[PDB]
Amino acid sequence: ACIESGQLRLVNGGGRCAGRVEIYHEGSWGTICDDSWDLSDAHVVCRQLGCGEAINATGSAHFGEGTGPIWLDEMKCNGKESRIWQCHSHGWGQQNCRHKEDAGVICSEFMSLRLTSEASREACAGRLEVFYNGAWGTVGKSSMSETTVGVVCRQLGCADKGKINPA
Amino acid sequence: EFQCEGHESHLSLCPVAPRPEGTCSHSRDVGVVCSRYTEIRLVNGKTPCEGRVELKTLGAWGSLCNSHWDIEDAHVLCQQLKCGVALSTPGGARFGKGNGQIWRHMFHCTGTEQHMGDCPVTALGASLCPSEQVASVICSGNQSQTLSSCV
Ligand SMILES: [Ca+2]
Ligand SMILES: [Ca+2]
Ligand SMILES: [Ca+2]
Repeated sequence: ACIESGQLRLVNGGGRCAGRVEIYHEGSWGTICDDSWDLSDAHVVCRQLGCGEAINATGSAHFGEGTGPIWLDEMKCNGKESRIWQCHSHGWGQQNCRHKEDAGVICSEFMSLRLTSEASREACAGRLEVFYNGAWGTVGKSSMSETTVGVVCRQLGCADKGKINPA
Repeated sequence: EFQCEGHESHLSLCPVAPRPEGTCSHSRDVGVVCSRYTEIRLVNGKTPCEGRVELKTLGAWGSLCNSHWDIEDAHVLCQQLKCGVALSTPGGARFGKGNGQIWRHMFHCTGTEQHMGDCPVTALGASLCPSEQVASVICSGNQSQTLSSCV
């Protein structure tokens, strides 16, 4: 019944499950070194947040530089665990990698919405694609209220209102 | 692995980042070359604070020349010897006779430096040293005298 400590806070991803990983240990927020970052290592971090399995594991903190101190280094893991700290660790707190080597992980569901035409990858009129489990798919036609379209246009940032073209 | 910042007075005052156990082979050990590179000893002197000045290079001993030899070079030589600065510079060869091979090195030193190897040395192309003009020194022996800007 606590907020607890050491929760893998994912930020800069734009969703609930994406971006860099941050850990609040000994009262300090910190990133994770990318030394020998493994996809099997990315499986546990996704499971702890309840997101699911892992799709990609990215290094060099391309999601974003982490200002905080580096906490763990050279983490490898069996991939089947519930507590992140219980992963094969070369010690604690001491790192051979500096910042710009922070780790990033994409979990099972980081959904992205795009408006696509043949000419433009992102345009303001076209088809509706949804990102799920590292894949792109069309959206259903049946039972679309005017409010349903209204939200899609607002999220994509094209217009306040929108309309369905039959063509 | 050392991580010294550069201004440490000693190596023991250095942040050390110890990698886990594991080493390279013995063939990859390192060696450093500091700039002192010169050995000066007083020879044929009745007391330790004075003697004929010799420097060793190319695996041989030879005496310095009084030509282009001034008082401050004796002073900094004394400071290295820790006898205290030379009260007076001896003239001629009153106690230096030997080592017919004479190095022509002449030392241009301001005297502020503490070790005579530090002050710049130019010797390439120097003219031949006349005989009996071998340099020397007569240090104070007080050990309580220090150089001062301007006896
Ligand atoms: Ca790295
Ligand atoms: Ca690993
Ligand atoms: Ca390392």
